[PDB]
Amino acid sequence: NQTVLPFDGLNYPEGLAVDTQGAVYVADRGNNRVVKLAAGSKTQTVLPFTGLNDPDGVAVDNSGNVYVTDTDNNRVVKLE
Amino acid sequence: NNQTVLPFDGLNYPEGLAVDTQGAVYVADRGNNRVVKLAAGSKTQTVLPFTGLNDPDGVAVDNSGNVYVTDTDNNRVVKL
Amino acid sequence: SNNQTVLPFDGLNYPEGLAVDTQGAVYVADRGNNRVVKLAAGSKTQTVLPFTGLNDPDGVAVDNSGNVYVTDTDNNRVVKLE
Repeated sequence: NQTVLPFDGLNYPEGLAVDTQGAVYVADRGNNRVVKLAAGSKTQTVLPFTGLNDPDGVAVDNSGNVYVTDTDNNRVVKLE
Repeated sequence: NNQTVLPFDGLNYPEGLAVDTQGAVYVADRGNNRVVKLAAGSKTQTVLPFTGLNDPDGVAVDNSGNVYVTDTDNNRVVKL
Repeated sequence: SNNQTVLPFDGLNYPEGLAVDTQGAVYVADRGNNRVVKLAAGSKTQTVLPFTGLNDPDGVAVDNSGNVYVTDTDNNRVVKLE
């Protein structure tokens, strides 16, 4: 059963992660942002990272912290 | 600290990968527009029955075994 | 709290994939340096994992047993450590 998740206006999405609650996180590379879609939701949320330049990878730990590879700034950023 | 090459076949620019709770490894074989899976101990990958992928980049797997992929060039996230 | 912090990795060069394990250690596919680097939570120490012969690795994953997996993209292969 293939389903398309109701994200909005993605622009070359690259990294993705899924947490224990079924929320899906996407490094929306072409929009320099990380978006999150809760399970069952139709409205995605742009997370409050700042200063990203072509973010590639996203990861989420067991306590809900979100990590992104900010590729063109050669750094890894954590949002708590 | 022993390195092993896993017995995937015919990969073309493999990009994202994920590993589930049972040790199965999922790979976004971007250059072949497919997602392949090698169960722990298996010798032959399976090709997951996604449709219409184009330069898929990221893969993730949730606790219930659902597989999520960033279909980059189609600006969408697909769930199996 | 939405506080943003830059993790104290050293010398990354176009980092791509990342993973976090159950202890909070962060693993990065440091693509431009053909290496995978690990930073334990709160540490000032990064560890270069003993993968060999990588070429532009892009993806990294870590399983519950601590085994580490990397897509060695330009070598068209997936390698496992442990």
